[PDB]
Amino acid sequence: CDITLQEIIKTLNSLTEQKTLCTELTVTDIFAASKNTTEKETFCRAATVLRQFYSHHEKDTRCLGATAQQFHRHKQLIRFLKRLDRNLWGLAGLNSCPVKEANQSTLENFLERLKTIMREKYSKCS
Amino acid sequence: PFKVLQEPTCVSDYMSISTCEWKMNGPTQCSTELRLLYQLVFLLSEAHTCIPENNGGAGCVCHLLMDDVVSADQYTLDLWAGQQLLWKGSFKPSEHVKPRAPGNLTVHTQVSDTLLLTWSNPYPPDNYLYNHLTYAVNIWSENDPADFRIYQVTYLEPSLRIAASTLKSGISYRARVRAWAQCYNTTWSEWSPSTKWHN
Amino acid sequence: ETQPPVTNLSVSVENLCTVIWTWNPPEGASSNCSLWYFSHFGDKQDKKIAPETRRSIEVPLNERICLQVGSQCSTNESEKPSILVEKCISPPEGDPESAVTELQCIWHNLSYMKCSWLPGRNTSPDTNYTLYYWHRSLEKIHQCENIFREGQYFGCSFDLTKVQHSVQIMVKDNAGKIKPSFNIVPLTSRVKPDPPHIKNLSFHNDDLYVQWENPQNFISRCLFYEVEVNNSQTETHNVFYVQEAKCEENTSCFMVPGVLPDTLNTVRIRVKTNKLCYEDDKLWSNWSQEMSIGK
Ligand SMILES: *[C@@H]1O[C@H](CO)[C@@H](O)[C@H](O)[C@H]1NC(C)=O
Ligand SMILES: *[C@@H]1O[C@H](CO)[C@@H](O)[C@H](O)[C@H]1NC(C)=O
Repeated sequence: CDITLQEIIKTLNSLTEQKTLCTELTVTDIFAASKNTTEKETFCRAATVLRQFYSHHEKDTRCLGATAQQFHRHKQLIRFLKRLDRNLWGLAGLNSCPVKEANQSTLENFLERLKTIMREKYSKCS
Repeated sequence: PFKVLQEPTCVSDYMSISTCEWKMNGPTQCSTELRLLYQLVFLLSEAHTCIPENNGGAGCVCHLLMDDVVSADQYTLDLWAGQQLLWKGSFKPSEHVKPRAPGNLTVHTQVSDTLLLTWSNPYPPDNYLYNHLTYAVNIWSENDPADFRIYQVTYLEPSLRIAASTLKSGISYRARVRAWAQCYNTTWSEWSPSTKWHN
Repeated sequence: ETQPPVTNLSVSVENLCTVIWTWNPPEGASSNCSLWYFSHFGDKQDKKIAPETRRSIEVPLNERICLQVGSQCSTNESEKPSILVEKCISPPEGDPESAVTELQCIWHNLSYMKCSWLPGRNTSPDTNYTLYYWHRSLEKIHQCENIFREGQYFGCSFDLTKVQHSVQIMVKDNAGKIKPSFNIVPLTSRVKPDPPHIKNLSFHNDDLYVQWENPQNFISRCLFYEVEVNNSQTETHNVFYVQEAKCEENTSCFMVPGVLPDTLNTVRIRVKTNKLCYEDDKLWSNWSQEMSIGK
């Protein structure tokens, strides 16, 4: 376990402390519907999943209006999501991960689910 | 006729500017003769151009502008002259980190026979480095180069407090500091701007 | 373009506050429809889409909660049925004024849980409180038996060890007159470790070395530390915030810069869980016992 672990955990901890409005939207609950899958797939799927989100909502006025603070608070969200994507992705080392598109649940929920899992890994490794 | 001498080298400040340096065979006008092309080894990411700057009559340097970088990032480097591809390589920032030298080093005189030196962490609180920076203060005497001292700081507060008892009154002292992050196996930063004071 | 609503939505509670919704498929819906149900709390607050005809959650029952359930043929932004059936569950009979306040808990040293509270604004001077707790591991709801009284506080404590997790907490009366009080404890949070033990203090050229043994039940990697250093002569109370305390089993090391062996330094060390392994990091352990160096 290298620094990537810490960077991920750090970003999640930053994402989960600041509740946005774009966080209401949903994504695939790869976690709650967990299978015989291995770690690599998981981080990967998360990367794939997270990609979809900002890949769509980076240009989404619905999340962007209100105040110029929230405008940036959204910028942050997209920024941190992007950073989270690349890390998980590289941590997986897989060319593609076919996401089955099964259940949906809020991104907030998703981020919390993941936050927990990463935390576990960080403490059990050596 | 163009030919690179020593293979380009890059360090990252893990914030934005990951500078790169190299030397050609003869004196080149870096700013007009060559171009530096970097790109993120990730899907959907385009290439980037850079106008190199002169670093010694033959030596060139470009500062790779990078919005935000993570541990996983792998970069493509290509050095162009015009249309003749001279050399190309890859570079993973997180691997080779040169922390941004700290600044605003100031000396203070508290009572109780203690000397307080305070500097500021060059990084913002959301930088992946902010929390791993361990500084190394360096206090020395002007005409006594043997009268040098180096104090390690591991705690988060960017402040060291030595005792006056370790300082000769009526004598000039200088202090400079440098930070580094052990978790990233970085190299030392530059020293901070020196400071002078007498007892 | 719109499927029919769900049928006979009911709601029951299991454990202490695991609210479980249940329903049936619509009537005479599209045959060419792959059947998915959409649900969220009042104010479309925390949404979710799944094939299951049920959705359960672990939520305190101090306030009332409603789930709205709808119908769908895809997982996307479809013509959503636009007919949301819904059912609520209301808090237990007792009046709000009688329920206890300030119900709090702390998982001490990953060994036991200590919870306390104060009586409600309008509580009979005779009411007896009982505290109940439940989590995945337990056979059935457990009753907390080691009670205590401190100042005006009432409280109980129970053994809770280690090998997502959260404990369900409820405190009510033995006469069923007052309003029950609920509490879900994150359990990756609210952890106060025991204080560390300073092994030794070595001076080496004015560089002070501090070795201490962290509390038995914790990993160094998961703790953050704060080192206090008081000086009798210079009267200089200092305290250092340290996150990485590594040496060159169980022990951790930190070095105090710029101190001299010709002055007494008193050292203490307290510890807290970090956000890298834990949900929150607010609850500092107590201070360790002191160890001084040499005047
Ligand atoms: C001290 O220097 C830093 C750059 O290292 C700068 O960002 C900061 O504004 C300076 N201090 C203040 C608060 O004036
Ligand atoms: C840190 O990097 C240097 C690069 O020269 C290497 O020699 C050293 O082994 C590294 N330290 C470790 C063991 O992480």
